[PDB]
Amino acid sequence: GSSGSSGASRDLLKEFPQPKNLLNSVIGRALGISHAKDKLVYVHTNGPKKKKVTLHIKWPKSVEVEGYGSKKIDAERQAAAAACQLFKGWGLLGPRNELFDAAKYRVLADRFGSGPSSG
Repeated sequence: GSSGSSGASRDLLKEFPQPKNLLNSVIGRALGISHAKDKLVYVHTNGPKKKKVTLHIKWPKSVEVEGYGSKKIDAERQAAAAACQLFKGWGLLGPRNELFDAAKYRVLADRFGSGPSSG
């Protein structure tokens, strides 16, 4: 790729309407909805006019994103959506946001990192 700078002018939500369900569904399939709980962490801040939420993701790799919005849900939504894009490019979602088979997910996460498990 030639271009690749930080900053998304276009609204991500447009592509990811339900990031709270879509994102969760991902890790929930690869590892397990029960586990995903911790995998996706939400941190709320206080100070700036609008509320912000920092979604701290671990799977596949350790990453984080910011989510803006009027209400709690509004902000939380963005955060997740901000990550959905990462899962798409990485190869966890796909061109049409079509999840994959568990087995595949296991490998997709391996290339990213290898926890205490040998597999």
